[PDB]
Amino acid sequence: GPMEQLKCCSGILKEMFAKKHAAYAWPFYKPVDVEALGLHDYCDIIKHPMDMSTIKSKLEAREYRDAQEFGADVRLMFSNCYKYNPPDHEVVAMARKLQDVFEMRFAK
Repeated sequence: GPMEQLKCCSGILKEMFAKKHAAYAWPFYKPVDVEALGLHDYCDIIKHPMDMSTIKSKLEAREYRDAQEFGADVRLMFSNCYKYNPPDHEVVAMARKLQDVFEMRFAK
């Protein structure tokens, strides 16, 4: 049931945090720091920031009622990256790789 689906979601996120994917997942681990150099315009562009640690905290607080809700936040995280950065940016390529990891798990 929903309990089982959410346990699967936790396992997917755990894999996304794993050393195996760390070379391309690390930009997504923590909230974007809008005080860091270069990011002063982030909140002009991104209305709903999202990151893996926030998703983890929401799973722990049981905020997601089902897998679709969890997946929406994962996709929001990637979409923010695709919206904020130029398409040839290195972080966009890293997002695409981590999104592939996610989508193949989430589908199955």
